[PDB]
Amino acid sequence: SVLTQPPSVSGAPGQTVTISCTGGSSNIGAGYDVHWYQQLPGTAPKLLIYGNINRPSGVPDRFSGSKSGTSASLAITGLQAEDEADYYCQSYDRRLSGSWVFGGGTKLTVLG
Amino acid sequence: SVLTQPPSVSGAPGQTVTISCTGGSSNIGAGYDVHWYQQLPGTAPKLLIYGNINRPSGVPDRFSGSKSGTSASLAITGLQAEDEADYYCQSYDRRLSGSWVFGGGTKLTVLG
Amino acid sequence: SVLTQPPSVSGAPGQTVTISCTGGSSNIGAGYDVHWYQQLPGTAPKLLIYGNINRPSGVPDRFSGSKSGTSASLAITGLQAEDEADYYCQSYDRRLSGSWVFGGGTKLTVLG
Amino acid sequence: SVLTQPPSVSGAPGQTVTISCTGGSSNIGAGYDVHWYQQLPGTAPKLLIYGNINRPSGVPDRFSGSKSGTSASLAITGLQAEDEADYYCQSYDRRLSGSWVFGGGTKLTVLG
Amino acid sequence: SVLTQPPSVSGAPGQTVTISCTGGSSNIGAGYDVHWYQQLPGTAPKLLIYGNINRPSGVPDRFSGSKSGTSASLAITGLQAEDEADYYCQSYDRRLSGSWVFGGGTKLTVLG
Amino acid sequence: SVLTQPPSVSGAPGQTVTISCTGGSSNIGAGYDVHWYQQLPGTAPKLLIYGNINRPSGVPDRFSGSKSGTSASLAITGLQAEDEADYYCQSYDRRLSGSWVFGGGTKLTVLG
Amino acid sequence: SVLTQPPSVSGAPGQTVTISCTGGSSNIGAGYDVHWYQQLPGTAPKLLIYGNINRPSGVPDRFSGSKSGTSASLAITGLQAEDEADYYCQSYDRRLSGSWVFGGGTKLTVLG
Amino acid sequence: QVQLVESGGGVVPPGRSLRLSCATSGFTFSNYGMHWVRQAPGKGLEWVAIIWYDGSRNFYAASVEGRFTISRDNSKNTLYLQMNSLRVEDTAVYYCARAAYYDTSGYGDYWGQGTLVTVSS
Amino acid sequence: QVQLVESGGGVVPPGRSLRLSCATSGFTFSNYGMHWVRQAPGKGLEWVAIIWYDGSRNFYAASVEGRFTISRDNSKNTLYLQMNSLRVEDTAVYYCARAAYYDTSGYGDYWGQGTLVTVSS
Amino acid sequence: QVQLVESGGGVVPPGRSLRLSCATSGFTFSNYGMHWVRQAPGKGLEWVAIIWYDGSRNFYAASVEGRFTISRDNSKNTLYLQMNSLRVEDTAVYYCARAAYYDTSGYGDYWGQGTLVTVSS
Amino acid sequence: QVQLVESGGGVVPPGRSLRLSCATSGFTFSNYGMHWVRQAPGKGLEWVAIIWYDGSRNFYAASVEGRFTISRDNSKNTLYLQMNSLRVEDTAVYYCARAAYYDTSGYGDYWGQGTLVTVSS
Amino acid sequence: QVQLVESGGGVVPPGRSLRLSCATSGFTFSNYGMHWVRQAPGKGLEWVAIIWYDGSRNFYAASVEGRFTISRDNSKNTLYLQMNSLRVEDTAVYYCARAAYYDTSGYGDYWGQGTLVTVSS
Amino acid sequence: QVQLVESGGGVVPPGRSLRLSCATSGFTFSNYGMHWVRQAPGKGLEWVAIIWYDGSRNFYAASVEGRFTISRDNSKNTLYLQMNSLRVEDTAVYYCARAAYYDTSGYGDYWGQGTLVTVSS
Amino acid sequence: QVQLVESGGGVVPPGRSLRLSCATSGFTFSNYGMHWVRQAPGKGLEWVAIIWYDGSRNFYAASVEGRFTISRDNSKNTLYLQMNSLRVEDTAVYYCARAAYYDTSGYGDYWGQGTLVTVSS
Amino acid sequence: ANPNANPNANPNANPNANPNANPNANPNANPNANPNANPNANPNANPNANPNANP
Repeated sequence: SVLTQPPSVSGAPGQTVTISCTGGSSNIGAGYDVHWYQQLPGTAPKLLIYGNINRPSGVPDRFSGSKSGTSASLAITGLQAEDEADYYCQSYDRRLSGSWVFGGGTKLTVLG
Repeated sequence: SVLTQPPSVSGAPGQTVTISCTGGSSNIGAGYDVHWYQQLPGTAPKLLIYGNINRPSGVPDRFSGSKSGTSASLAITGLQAEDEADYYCQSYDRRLSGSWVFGGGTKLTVLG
Repeated sequence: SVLTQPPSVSGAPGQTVTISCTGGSSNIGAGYDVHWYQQLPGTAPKLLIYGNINRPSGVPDRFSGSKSGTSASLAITGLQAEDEADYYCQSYDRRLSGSWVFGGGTKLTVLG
Repeated sequence: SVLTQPPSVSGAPGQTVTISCTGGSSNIGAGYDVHWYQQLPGTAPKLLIYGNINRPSGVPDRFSGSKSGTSASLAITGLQAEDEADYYCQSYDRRLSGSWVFGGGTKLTVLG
Repeated sequence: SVLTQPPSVSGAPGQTVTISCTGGSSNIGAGYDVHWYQQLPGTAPKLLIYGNINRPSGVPDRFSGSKSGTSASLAITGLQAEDEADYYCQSYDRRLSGSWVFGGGTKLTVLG
Repeated sequence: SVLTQPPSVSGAPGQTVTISCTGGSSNIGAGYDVHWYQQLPGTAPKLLIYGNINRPSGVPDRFSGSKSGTSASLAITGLQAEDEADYYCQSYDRRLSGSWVFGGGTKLTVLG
Repeated sequence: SVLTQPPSVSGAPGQTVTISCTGGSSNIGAGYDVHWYQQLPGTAPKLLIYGNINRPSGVPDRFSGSKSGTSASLAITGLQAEDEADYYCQSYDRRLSGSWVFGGGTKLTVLG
Repeated sequence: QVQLVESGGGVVPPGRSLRLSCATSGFTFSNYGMHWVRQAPGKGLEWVAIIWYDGSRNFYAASVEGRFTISRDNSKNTLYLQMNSLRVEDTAVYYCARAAYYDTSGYGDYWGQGTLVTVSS
Repeated sequence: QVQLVESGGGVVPPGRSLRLSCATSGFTFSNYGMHWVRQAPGKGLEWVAIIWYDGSRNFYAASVEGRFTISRDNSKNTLYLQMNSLRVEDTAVYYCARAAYYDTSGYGDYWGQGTLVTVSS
Repeated sequence: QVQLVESGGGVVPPGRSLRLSCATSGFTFSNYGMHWVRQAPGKGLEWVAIIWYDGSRNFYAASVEGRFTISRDNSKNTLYLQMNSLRVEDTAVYYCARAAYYDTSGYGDYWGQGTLVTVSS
Repeated sequence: QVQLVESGGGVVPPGRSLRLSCATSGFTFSNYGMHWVRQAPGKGLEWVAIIWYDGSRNFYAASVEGRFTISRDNSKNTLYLQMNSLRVEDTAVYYCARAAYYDTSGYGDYWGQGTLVTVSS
Repeated sequence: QVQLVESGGGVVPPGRSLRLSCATSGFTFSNYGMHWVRQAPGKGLEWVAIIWYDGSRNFYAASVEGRFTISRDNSKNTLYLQMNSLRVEDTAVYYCARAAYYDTSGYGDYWGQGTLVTVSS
Repeated sequence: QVQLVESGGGVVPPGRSLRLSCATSGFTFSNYGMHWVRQAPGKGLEWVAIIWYDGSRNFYAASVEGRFTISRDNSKNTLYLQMNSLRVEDTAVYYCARAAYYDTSGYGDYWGQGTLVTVSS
Repeated sequence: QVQLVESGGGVVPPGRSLRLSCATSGFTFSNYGMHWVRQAPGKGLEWVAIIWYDGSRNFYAASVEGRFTISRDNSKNTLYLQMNSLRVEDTAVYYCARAAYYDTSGYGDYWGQGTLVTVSS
Repeated sequence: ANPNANPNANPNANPNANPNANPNANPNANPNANPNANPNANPNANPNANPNANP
């Protein structure tokens, strides 16, 4: 895990939370794109954000992302009961021989 | 039964239905012609389409077909009550020692 | 009528007109020869060209012909009053059980 | 519509107008060529400019175009009444899986 | 003529002259070979240089050629009386659908 | 012996053993099929797998195999007392003038 | 003689000699095989090495060869009195219309 | 003169198939790749599919991949487009175009007349 | 629709081989590269291998190189993973993903369902 | 010695056909492709058409495609050019040239004498 | 044991023809192509001609094409080389070799004894 | 596991050539570049040569440039070092290493066993 | 050993062109840039031109820019200097030197023999 | 020798755009930056814009920033100036000059012929 | 790098290809060919023949 994420983030329904994915001069600070994935408790990962700003068709407007310098962030506005999942950031690290590098993963708990 | 056909199809009077015959790279995808035969419930089969586009004099203009890649399809438009019969697809398979190979057989039932 | 010939062509006396017979990949495009016959209105057809280039002694040197691919042509130069006759193209078809196949036929008219 | 265009441009006869097609760093800023098409109201599109400067035989000298940076422009000098048509810019976007990407399309109305 | 040649070049007998052939980034600058032909006033062209450096058996050692960058040159040393002929440079243009593209044609006259 | 095989492998009854056949870029890596033969100690060889995945009627479902790249292998599950036999892999090598090339032969010993 | 060979090489009995065969980017640098022949003073050539590493049955283990880049060399160890012969390299050149192209021919002198 | 003539349009209920064709004359069909381009009524142009000159390679837009199928028959100079599981969003005018390539991008150098495919219920 | 279905899992003792598969439908298989990704129970995702669209180039993770082999069969639309010399730490759920490339980095738009491989004694 | 002889030229009014031929001797005809090159009176050289050694491929110049047809007969060692719908721009001298290929481009090693085709009314 | 026995040489003044032969034994003649190679006195080896197993394809060296004719008789297991209009440069020792093909290039595994043709005035 | 094993060493008199090899296993050979490093007896290490993963670029030390040649063959997973005109100063133990790159400088993560080359008379 | 051999000199009247060349051996030519330096008879050294290793960047002295052109072909290890519109003060001996760079300035480590180019009438 | 030729002038009503070009010859265009300098009739000189050799950097005067655009094409040796929303105050003679730098300030070594732009109603 | 197929390539035939027969082909008979009777041919094989006594 060359990318670092907080182990958990929580919030009551209705407000906005942020998931950070800090990197270094070799992966995020080297100009490589950052993508985000969502994994519900019993299913496979689903693409959430690509190109640091774009989202696929199925993803609603609540999720948005941005990056600056060597760090990236995921903003989730208006928490719902269905947003409880693990969120992974993915990039490319120049110091390795792998196509992708994943973050630690942040578990989002909605305080119902 | 290297050629795959649906066991049963149905269509209301006057609608358009299609009978498909699925082969492989050795029989249909290798460039061999597909031929279609129609058999009444009580008599011998009768030639319906030869050469993937051509029909005899007896066959009405309603019956038409074509082939593409590793699949073939027989199109029947303006379904009639007398169209209830078993439809077979025939080609030649390269990997066997037989002149003809037949399909599973499709039963057409008109929802009168 | 597997071979196609124009219904009628016309030209001035002494000029050159082209009579074409367009076949398919099974009769002319398959490498089989094309033979031309000139039928007078009041007698039986007479052999005109055989072997796609060869003519009998009776046929004058004005008549000539050649073939390429799936098509053949009859080239007539110096149109005369006695050239008014029906011309047929003949070849062999692989897809049938007939020794010869005859085209529609071309009626040649000289603007005397 | 990765390439954005003005929705409408108008001008008086005899003067010069400009239609612009600006993109991003992945399609026009990446070095790929820009081509222009003209669609008269009731027919199919016709090629106008290819290679950012070249025009076919039928296109008159009035039309011309060039590109610089991440923008491409079409210059029409001396408008006529028959220049009323939709103009589309076409290029290739590196971020998709398609051969062509089209612009929105600009309708030119000549103030006769 | 995508290849540009000077319309005429002259020199005194016994001296050295050079015929140039300038192309673009699609024909000569893309790495394709340049061949030279010599046509006397009343005869068909004769191959002079192929592969940008090589010559046939009949061609004497006086003619020589080379290429570099976007241009190619044909060098003639020791002009004689019989070298009055048209010289053409031929290459392949990536932007067309043709096997060969020729130059304009340079007429060489020795001041005899 | 263009095809290379391990001289002997073994496994206890009821377990899964895997017999491999290693070739080159001329026989297996060129796209030619691999066929397997089984020879009991006192009888002639018997066809086991043809077409790299297909099996005859008499061969049980226990035997299976596939190829990948320059290697193919025969997977046997559920070892039995009668599986004591010699196993040969066969293909066609492009480099010689013979129809078949055989391997060394792998002996399977059932650890009873 | 497209392939270049040194006209002569010598060595003392029991030492190693290396015969070279250097070509261009069209024959050896284009990925084609190199084959070696041996010709005694009064007999026809005999095949020595084929496929750049292989040798026939009659050839002893002393002769060996390889190829790398544009150069292919024949390595001979343990010189004998019977090793005095002309050694040719043979390959295929893409730029002509012949199956084989030979080398100049080296003579091996054993300093007996 | 390059001529591209299309056929096979009409009105089709959503959920079933339709097959278009583009008969060709005036050039060597087997030397060129072909495109399909569609234009919804009142909208702009959208690229649909391409096929190589030998049919070895096919590319599709993201919105039609898995449903449409482009094929050719070099012996009859005909281009086909098999459209399966048709939706209402697929109602447009379809054009067959002849492929051309300049330096770093491709264009369409002769176009067909166009055919109208209507999907409605 | 893009469909990726995987199989070939199960229970295998450490030290011997196992082969996975990922059958595809709904898109042109020969146009795309593919990935393998695994997730240890209770842990995060880990990239494993990639294969090019034509199969020319293969890349592996440092912890699986020399043991795992990735291959594809374009005539059957199937992606394989040949896993050799299995160890205890290779126990995870394996996914097949379809490769996509945006500007300077790649991602996976479509994923499989996943298959569980347990190495135990 | 290689000897290419042309014939079939002459004076023809615009709008109708003319068929040339280039009979060859002194080499194996079926191993080589052939070209047609035309030179307008007082102008440069212009490539017209090519045909493969087996006749499988044909290429034409943009100004002559659809009207000209190139064909060969390997049993008579004769090359043909069928020219239809002649225009006044087609008046020139036609040469048949034997094909050759060096590294990345092809040339013509032996040429015919040439024949004159004129179109006027 | 493969045997290639040759004959037909001798002294011929320039300007007329000579025919060689290469009788074969010990192998299936009709399954293999054959070559001709020459060596001028004191010179290297020069490839001359090749013929296919069925006789369909013939290839000649540029310096001999149009004058030499290679043919075979599959029923007598014999190979011919018909040389016409001999030049002084054609004096050499002529060999027949059996064809072979390894990966991307061919060689000759079995050679004949050789026959010598002298042409001089 | 990564295994690099060399051979081809021995004793050679000065002024002539010798060839080394380094056979590989346990990783994809065509994805990596390779180095050569030597160590004179009782001395430190010295960098000799490098080759790119595709073999497009080669770099040599100043003391060995023009005499040594590095090459690779991706089909047999082997690396070569052709030594020509060896000098007495060339006696050392030669290692083959696998190339790695971190930020701005490279290193060798996996080394071979070493082979001894002695130049003496 | 680095060898730099120049050729192509002689006597030429003013107003016309001449082409020099510098053949190389003993080092990897495609890894180094080159220089041209000339010395008028009885005068000092003067820098003329430099070409990059790939030929991407060219630089010329102010007194020769627009008239001289430097070029290289890495496949034959040859360096060229095309001199156009030769003037009287262009008479000098020309050297080809191998480029080198230390910290903030470049030098030449290996030089050629040099050829005399004389411009007079 | 350095030649700068300008074209594209004329009379244009205010509120719209006109394009200028400065073709270059006699030097390597990609090695130098360029300038635009204008002179209204009867006034002095005014600096307009500068562009770097690679086009990465652009500068404009305060009175023309946001309305003018400077660009170059290194493959055609031609400099451009796109002036949008021309006003009456823009009437002047425009010069293209080659950039030069001495120690701490820049100067223009060579100037073009100049072109006149007239903006009036 | 991009692992997918490139859709921005030339989809047309290449006229700059060698138009001549290849001398570097295998001149020997193919031992890997179907040795069986091919149960796919015209079974009514009386298509066309000389009806006279002599050819």
